[PDB]
Amino acid sequence: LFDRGVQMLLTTVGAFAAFSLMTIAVGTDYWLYSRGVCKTKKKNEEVMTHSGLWRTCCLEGNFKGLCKQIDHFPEDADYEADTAEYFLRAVRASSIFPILSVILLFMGGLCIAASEFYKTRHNIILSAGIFFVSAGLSNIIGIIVYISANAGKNSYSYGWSFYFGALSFIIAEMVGVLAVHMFIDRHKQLTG
Amino acid sequence: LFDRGVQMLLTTVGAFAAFSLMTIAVGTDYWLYSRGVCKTKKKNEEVMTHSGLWRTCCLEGNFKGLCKQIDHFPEDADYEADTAEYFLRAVRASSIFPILSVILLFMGGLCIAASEFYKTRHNIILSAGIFFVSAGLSNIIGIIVYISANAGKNSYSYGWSFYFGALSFIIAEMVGVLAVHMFIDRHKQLTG
Amino acid sequence: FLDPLAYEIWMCIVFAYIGVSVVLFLVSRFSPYSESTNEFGIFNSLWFSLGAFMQQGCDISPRSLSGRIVGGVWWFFTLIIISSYTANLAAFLTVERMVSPIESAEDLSKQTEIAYGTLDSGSTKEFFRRSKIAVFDKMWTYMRSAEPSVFVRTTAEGVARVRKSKGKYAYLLESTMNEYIEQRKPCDTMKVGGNLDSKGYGIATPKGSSLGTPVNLAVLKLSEQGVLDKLKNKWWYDKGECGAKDSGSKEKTSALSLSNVAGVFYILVGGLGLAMLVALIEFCYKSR
Amino acid sequence: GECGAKDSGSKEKTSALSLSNVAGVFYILVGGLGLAMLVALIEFCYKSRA
Amino acid sequence: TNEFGIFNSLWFSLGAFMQQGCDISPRSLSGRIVGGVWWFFTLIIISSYTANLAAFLTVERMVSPIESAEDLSKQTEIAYGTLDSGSTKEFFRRSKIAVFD
Amino acid sequence: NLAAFLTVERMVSPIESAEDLSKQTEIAYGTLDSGSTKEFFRRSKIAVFD
Ligand SMILES: NS(=O)(=O)c1cc2c(cc1Cl)N[C@H]([C@H]1C[C@H]3C=C[C@@H]1C3)NS2(=O)=O
Repeated sequence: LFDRGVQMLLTTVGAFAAFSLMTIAVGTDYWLYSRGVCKTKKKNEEVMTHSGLWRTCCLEGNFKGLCKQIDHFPEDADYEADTAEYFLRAVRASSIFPILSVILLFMGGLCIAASEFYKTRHNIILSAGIFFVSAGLSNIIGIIVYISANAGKNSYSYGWSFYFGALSFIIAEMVGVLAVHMFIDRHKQLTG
Repeated sequence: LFDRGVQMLLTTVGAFAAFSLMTIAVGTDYWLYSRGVCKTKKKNEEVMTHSGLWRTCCLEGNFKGLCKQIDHFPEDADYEADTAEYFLRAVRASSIFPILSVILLFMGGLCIAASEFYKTRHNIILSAGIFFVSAGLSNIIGIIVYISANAGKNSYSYGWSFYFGALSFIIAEMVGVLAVHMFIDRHKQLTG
Repeated sequence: FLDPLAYEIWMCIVFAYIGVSVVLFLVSRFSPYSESTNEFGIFNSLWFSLGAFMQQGCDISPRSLSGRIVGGVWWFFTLIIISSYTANLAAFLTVERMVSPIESAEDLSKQTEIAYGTLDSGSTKEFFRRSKIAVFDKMWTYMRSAEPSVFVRTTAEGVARVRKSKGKYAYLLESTMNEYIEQRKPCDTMKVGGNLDSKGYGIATPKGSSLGTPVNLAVLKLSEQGVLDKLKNKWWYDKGECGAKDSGSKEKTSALSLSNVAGVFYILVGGLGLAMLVALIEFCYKSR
Repeated sequence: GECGAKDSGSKEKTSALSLSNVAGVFYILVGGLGLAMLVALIEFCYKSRA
Repeated sequence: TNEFGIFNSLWFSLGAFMQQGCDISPRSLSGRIVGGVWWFFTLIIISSYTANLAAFLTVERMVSPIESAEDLSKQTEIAYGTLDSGSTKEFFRRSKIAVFD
Repeated sequence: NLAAFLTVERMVSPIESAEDLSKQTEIAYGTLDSGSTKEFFRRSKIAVFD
């Protein structure tokens, strides 16, 4: 690895980049490009359907920009007997995991700045590292519950905000390994 | 291996033997037994055919030895939009990897002279080993692109000139190994 | 060779591989107090978890708490993932995927390279001569202006013109003609899509001919007796003496040809070129 | 046609594997990784007694 | 400090193909590129073989030309006939079973 | 056994053609009264239909 200084710049810019991409992915109107209807009851037309995480929109139909909250309302009696499928539905309706990836990556992406205030304490970096890792784990479960709920093909492709999400995972854990490298210096100074 | 000095002769005679088999394989009129025609339309139904790399030829027909250089034909019902087939067409209508192997094996046969003439002016002897091995990889892919075209069931039978490609492949890589056996000691003569 | 698993599966596999590798690097090398007690540096964990995914012996093993659980559950994962993948690998190779260029019967009305037209002096022309459905109007407008005259004198001439033009000419004909001719040797033609309308044949007479009513009553009695279907079977479906009915009942032999697998050898030879280059750059880096 | 799924119940044995039906293997994997991080932190907190 | 001379490379690269482990992993960075490339190539090849063999190893029986005269009564590609002056020919000469007629 | 299940992820589908249905007491079948379908079974003499 290169100098111990730029590692801090690289770690903080990595945390910034992953956090920006994940929050954008959470906030973006769209995640995939598809076909269907953005709002009915339009029960006699079809519209290229442009759906994000918590919001959805549609375009290239008779109207454009009729954006709306995501279509992930409850099912036919929610099938609490199929409790594992309701669990999937509820977890993707109470969409904790992507905003939890935001929240964890937020806290880690700021906590790493206290590597240079109250410096060398080397436990503040460990808590950042753990959250850097847990943010990617929280991203991966988030991705899978999205697609599992999608599959709860119809000519659709994932889009830029989705590749940003995956790119946020890639970078957040690169920061995680870089944080551990900085840890295994600063702590071995105490252990020898 | 022992016999430190004549390993140079052994590897260079190996290189020329491989180069001879390779150039004969690339130069040979025949490569496999097949059903076909001496000239690309015997033209009524078939003549027993001994199709080559850049040619096709024939035996025991109404004329013999009337070999012809092989070309490409207009496909039908498209199915070329699967442009990996067109990629295969280009990689088949030009015998690029086999002829590159010839040039790489020849380039090795030149570079190996730098073992003794102007000896070990830097690790240049290593490059010859890479050229021998690079000719090797060129044969395996050149074979597999060839078969992945001409197998389109196959029912054919392969000819000795094809086995000269396989054998010159083997010899080129074993010359590669023996060129490393040269390099590993010519390095210690270059560097102690 | 990657067809049996959805591309989102291959994506999540790559990310789960990453998310195991980095967690073993975190849980090992964790200063287990000099501290050198774990060999699982990041490049080693990234190698281990690949080998575990590929069920290939790996010299290094965690032996720690909480890293040995990461191992245990990455094994449990990968056993079931390749158990499933392997099961469908060979199956997804001999598929011969269909490449039909048109499906909707409307894709013809978007282009000027697949020519099409209709029989001259027949209902296959009168329907476009009448039908004000704007897609059919634009079709008819093309068919009445594209040189050379896209019409043909007979259905047999259209069936010829398809072969005269490699299917870059589409012939239009009534369904009962198509689903017959498709079934006749050599069966080189084929149907696409649905049907543009639902017309039918009728027995015709001069107006007011005395046959009109007894002929109607006969046609109805022949339908109520179930004769017209068996007469249809006698000439369309029984006489499927050819590759369409045959392929509807008969299938290929087994074994596995090289083109099913050639992609693995290509990415292999590429990988070895890459390996050689990625070590030669490092060697020449140390050389200067 | 506001109800029909249009599923005939076909039989083609080249249907790609659904990620949803695999998914629970990933849910187990992630639960394992999380429990492992927990056990690693609590074992480090114990070892920090010595 | 590096075991992969030719006769060790040539043994690792076989014990990896046969899915029976190996004496040691390669430690060179590129040695791990060629290791992962080989482990993938083998996982493909000896998954395709082991899946395809499971089709062969069930039973051999022959579908034969179509019986029951189902397709014989419908295509010219299999000819058939009967004994002249025989009861079988007379049976076809008289039967009103539609396939037989 | 998993490789047997993953041969296809589809339902078995039910008995059809009314063959076994017209050859079992276990499942009854019937038709619309005063209907053209009942009249068709009345007067059409295809052997399975009679
Ligand atoms: N395509 S469909 O089922 O809706 C349909 C089916 C039929 C239609 C019209 C339509 Cl739109 N008319 C035909 C009749 C019309 C004329 C032409 C054939 C007959 C006389 N009977 S049909 O063949 O039963």
